[PDB]
Amino acid sequence: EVKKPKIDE
Amino acid sequence: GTVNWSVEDIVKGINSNNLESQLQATQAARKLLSREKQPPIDNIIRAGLIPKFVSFLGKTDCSPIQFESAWALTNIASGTSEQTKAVVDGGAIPAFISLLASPHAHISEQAVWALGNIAGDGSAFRDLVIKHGAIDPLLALLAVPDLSTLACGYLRNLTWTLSNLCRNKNPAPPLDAVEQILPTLVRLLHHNDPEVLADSCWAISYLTDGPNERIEMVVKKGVVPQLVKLLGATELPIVTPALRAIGNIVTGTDEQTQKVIDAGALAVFPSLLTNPKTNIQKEATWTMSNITAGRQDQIQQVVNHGLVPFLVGVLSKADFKTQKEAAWAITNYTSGGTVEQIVYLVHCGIIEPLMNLLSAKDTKIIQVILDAISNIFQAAEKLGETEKLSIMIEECGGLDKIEALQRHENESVYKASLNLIEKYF
Repeated sequence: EVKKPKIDE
Repeated sequence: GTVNWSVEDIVKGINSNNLESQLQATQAARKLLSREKQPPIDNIIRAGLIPKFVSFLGKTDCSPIQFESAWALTNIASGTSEQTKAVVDGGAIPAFISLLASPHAHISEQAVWALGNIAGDGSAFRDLVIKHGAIDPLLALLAVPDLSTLACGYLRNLTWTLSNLCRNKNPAPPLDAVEQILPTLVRLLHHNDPEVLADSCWAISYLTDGPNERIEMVVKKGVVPQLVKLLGATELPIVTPALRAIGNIVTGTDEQTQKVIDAGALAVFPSLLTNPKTNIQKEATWTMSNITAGRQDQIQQVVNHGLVPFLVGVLSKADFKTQKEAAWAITNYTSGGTVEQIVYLVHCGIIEPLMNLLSAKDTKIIQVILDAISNIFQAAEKLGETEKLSIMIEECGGLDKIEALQRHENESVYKASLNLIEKYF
């Protein structure tokens, strides 16, 4: 996508 | 400890005079912002936290708070334009660019990600990221002898961010930024990871979506063979942007089109034009339309590769939007082709499916088909075969449809139809 959230790490 | 805090608690910690308390509250914020269910971005913004997060980006002595703040800001920047703007307005852009050089890879990567979200908002933030000097440090991260030594997630994030710096129009990215990025992009397009390939192709698709001069910058780097190779990949996330790039390229000059042909692209169209994904078939057919708008010798390569039957196929049966692209491809072929090329088209069976599409409720496709008929009749006039065609059209029910179109609303439609009847029927 154009923007993306970081969900895990 | 840092699970499901209230915004009020986050605020209290962040406003403590205690870096460790601030670190814990920042992590609590990151966890709130990292939840897939309705992350409370606006509440975090409204609490006034962005300036604090930004200041934490600069705490070289406390690398954990740099990371947590970077992640939190990344997720705010991932939202609406207004949310992205709040991050930019807190001074995040220079602070993230400073972090690109961090000795901690997880922090550099987070800053890459955050800048990708900022740039990805639109042309203005893209260009502001560039003006703050992001490109040199980004490219320095990929200045390694072999890309395979980089962690996969990091390389994918870098590729994605670079693709966002190549993205959007009105305006397109600065010419000098594109020239600076392109050599790294060419390298990433040869990398073996499917996600890097996908994003590399998207970047190239963006860079080729523009005037001939922009296409030329890309085509001059010799990427067209690699793009044609990716056009045959098994992964649809690769084929999609590779085909968009190839499609964009053949909107350029006849010479830019010839590079696509010379690279072997036409051999892939039997599969693309029958592809089970509607969008691939549509974009493949659009691509063909712009190849048939070329020179007679390029039309001949289409003929030689056995693609006319595949166009008859799409015209005969496909999603309507694909069928409209096929109509265009035929009108182009008929406008530019030699008599023999146009004869061939009729021998492949173009007439009946063209006629069946005259019943469509789309004015533009009717005009396209009527134009194609005129061109085909013209070729037949030079051969003295107008009657053979008239009969063919009559026998498949075509004359009925053209008669009706004399009673159609659109001026061009009723006129072109009337002319055909008057001239040939």
